[PDB]
Amino acid sequence: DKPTVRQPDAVARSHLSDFGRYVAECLPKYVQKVQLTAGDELEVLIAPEGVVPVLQFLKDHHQAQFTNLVDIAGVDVPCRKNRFEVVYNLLSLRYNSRIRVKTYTDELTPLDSACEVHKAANWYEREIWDMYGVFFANHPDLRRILTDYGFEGHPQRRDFPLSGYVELRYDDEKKRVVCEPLELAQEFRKFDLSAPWEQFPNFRNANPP
Amino acid sequence: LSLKLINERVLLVLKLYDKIDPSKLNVESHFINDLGLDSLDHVEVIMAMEDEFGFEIPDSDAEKLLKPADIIKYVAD
Amino acid sequence: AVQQVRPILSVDREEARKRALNLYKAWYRQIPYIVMDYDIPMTVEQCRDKLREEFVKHRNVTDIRVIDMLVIKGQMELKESVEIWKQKGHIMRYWKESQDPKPTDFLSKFIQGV
Amino acid sequence: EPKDIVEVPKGYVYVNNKELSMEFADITDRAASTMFFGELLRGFAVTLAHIFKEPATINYPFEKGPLSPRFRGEHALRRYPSGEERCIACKLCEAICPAQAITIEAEERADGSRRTTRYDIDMTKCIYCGFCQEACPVDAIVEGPNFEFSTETHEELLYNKEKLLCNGDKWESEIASNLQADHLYR
Amino acid sequence: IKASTGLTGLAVSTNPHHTLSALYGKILRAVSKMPQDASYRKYTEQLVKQRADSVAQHKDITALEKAVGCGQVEELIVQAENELILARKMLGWKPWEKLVQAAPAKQWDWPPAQIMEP
Ligand code: SF4
Ligand code: SF4
Repeated sequence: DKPTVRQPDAVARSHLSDFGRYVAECLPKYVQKVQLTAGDELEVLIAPEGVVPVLQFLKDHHQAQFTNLVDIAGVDVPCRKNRFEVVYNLLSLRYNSRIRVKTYTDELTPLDSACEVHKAANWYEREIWDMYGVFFANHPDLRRILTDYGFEGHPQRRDFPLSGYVELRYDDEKKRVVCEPLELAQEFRKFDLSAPWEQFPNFRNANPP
Repeated sequence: LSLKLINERVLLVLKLYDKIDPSKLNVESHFINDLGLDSLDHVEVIMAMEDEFGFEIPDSDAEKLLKPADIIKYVAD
Repeated sequence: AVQQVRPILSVDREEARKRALNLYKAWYRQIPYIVMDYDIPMTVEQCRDKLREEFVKHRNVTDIRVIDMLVIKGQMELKESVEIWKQKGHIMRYWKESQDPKPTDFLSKFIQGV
Repeated sequence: EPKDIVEVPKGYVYVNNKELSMEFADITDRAASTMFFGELLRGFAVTLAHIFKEPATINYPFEKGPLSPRFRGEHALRRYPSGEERCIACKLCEAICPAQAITIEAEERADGSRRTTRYDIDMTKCIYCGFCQEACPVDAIVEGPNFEFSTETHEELLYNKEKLLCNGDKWESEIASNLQADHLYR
Repeated sequence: IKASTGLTGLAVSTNPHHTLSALYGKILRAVSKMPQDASYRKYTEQLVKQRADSVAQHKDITALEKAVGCGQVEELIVQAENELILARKMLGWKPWEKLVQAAPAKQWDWPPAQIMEP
C-alpha cells in the first residue's frame, strides 16, 4: 500500500539467493564472499588470483552458463590498501539472470586477463589500463585506447586533478600545437555539498569491522 | 682466421669513439670500469659494432664480453 | 618491512636491467627512422642526447616492480613511435619548447611573482 | 505464399523464413525481373512520381518556424510589473547550473535590498538546459525565445547583467506570453 | 528432419544421441578423477546423469528436446563440450580446496573512508 515504494521480484531473490550459495560452496578456494545487494543483483567477491577460474567456471558450467561479459568496470577507492577494484558484470541468456564478479588490486601488482576467457573483454582491459593503470597479465596487446598519445597519468583515479596538468594550443613560431602548463580562465568553482545531518541510520553501524 | 679483419674493425670502433680515453684503450681494456664507459655507453658501443659488423648479438653477450678482445672473440666467432 | 607479493615481469634487478636495456636498444635503433618519417626540426644527435637524459630522468629508481613498469611504458611509446600513430606535435613533446625555462634564483622568482 | 524455413512461435517475426520457390512461374518471374530490371523500374517511377510532391522548405527568414512555448534560447533577466529587478541573488541558478556558466556577486543596494552586483552568463559554457529557470524561485532568469544571437567575436558572447537586462527589456512581451501559457502547467 | 537450426554457424547435427551419450560419458569420467569431497563433483554427477538418463527414453530428437528442456540439441551438445573443458581445467585448478587468501580488513566495506570506534 505504498505505490511510491517499488516491490522487487521476490522469487528472483529466492533463486539468486540459493544459487549464490551454490557458487560459494563450489569454488571454496576463490570465492571470498557472496552477497545479495538489495537491488536484487548478486555480487561475488573473489581474491585476485581466482579471476579467470571464476569467469571460466561461470561461462561453462551448466548452472551458470553466463556467456556474455558486459563490461569491466573499474573503481578507485583510496584508503583501501590495495585500492583499485574491478567489476565483471555478466549475463546468462539460458536462465535470464545477471551476476557481478568483483576483485581488488593495487596500482602495482598486475591482474589476470579475461582475454583468454571471453574475447569480448579485450578492449575493456585496454580501457582500464589506460584509465587507471591496472596492468593485466597475459593480455595480448595493452595499448592505450582513449587518452591521446604520450599522455602521462591515468585520469580516472581520484588523486588526479579534474582539468589535468597540461593543455594544448597552437604556435606560429613552430607551425604546431604545443602542450603547456595549465591555465584556466575561471578556476573551477567547487561547491561543498556535505550533509551535516545523517540522513540514513540503517547503514550507520551495519557493515562494521 | 681474418684476425686482422676482426682486430682492425674492433679497434676502429673504440679508436674512433666519443666518450672515450684513447690511451689505456687496450684490447684488454674493460669497457665498464677500466675504460670508464657507462653501461649505457657500453650498450651503444656494442651496437656500433653491430653497425660495423652487421651482426645480431645476444644480450647475454653483454656480460660475457668485457674487453675489446672479448668482442674480437665474438666477432671472429 | 618486506612484503611477499606477486611479480609483473622481472624477478631480479638484473633481469630488470636486461629488459630496460632491451628497450634502450629499440629506441636507439629507431631514432633515425623518426628523424626521416616525422618532419620535425630535431636531428639524430639531439634525439639521441635526449634519449640519454630521459633515461637519466629516473636513475635512482630502486624497486624491481617500479622499474618494470617504466619499461612497460617505454615499450608502448616505442611502438607508438615505431609505427607512426603519433604526430609531429606528440613526438616533439619531450622538449617543451613552448615555455621558456622559468626563473629559478630567488630574486628572479621574487621579482617575477609566485 | 511460400512456406517458412524455421517454425516461429509468437512474440517474434522471422524476416527471412520465407522460401524462394523453385516453381517455373516463380523462377521465370525472377529471371524476367533481372533481364528487364523490373525492380529498378518500380524504383525509377517512384522518384519520377515524387517530383510531383511539393517541397517542404521554409523560405527562411521570411517564412519560418514552428517552435513551442517552452523553447530554450536567449537568456533574459526579467523585471517586475513595476520595473524592479526580479532577481534577488538567491544564487540557486548558479548552484544548479550544470555547466557552471553562471557567476554571481550580490550585496545590499543603498535601499537595503538584497540584489546582485555582477550577474554573468557564458553562452560558450551554457548548455541551454533550462535548469536555471526551473530553479529560480521568482522567475528572475528565463530562457527567452530568441535563438538568432550569433556573434563574430567570442568575447561578445559572455553576457553580463547589463546585456541580460537589455534582452529582458527587449523581449518582455513574448516572455510574458509564454509564462502565462506554462506557469500553471510547468 | 528440421531444416535449419535458426542460427548462423550452428548447423543441424545428425546422430545427436550418440554424440550426447559420448559427451556425457567423458565428462563423468573427468569428474571421476576428482576428489570425493568436492561440491563440484557432488552435483555434476547428478545433473549429468539426469541428462544422460533422459537421453535414452526419447528416440525422437524433438521428444528429447522437450524432455531435457534447456534448449535445442544443437546448442545442447555445445553445452556438454564446454563442461568437458571445464572438468579438465577444474582438475587442473584444484578449486575444491579452502580459501587461498583472506581479504584485508575494510576491503569489501561500503561506504569507504569513515572513522570507527575501536
Ligand atoms: S535563481 Fe533567480 S533570483 Fe536566485 S540568483 Fe538566480 S536569477 Fe537571481
Ligand atoms: S540553461 Fe542550464 S547550463 Fe545554461 S545557464 Fe541555465 S542552468 Fe546553466
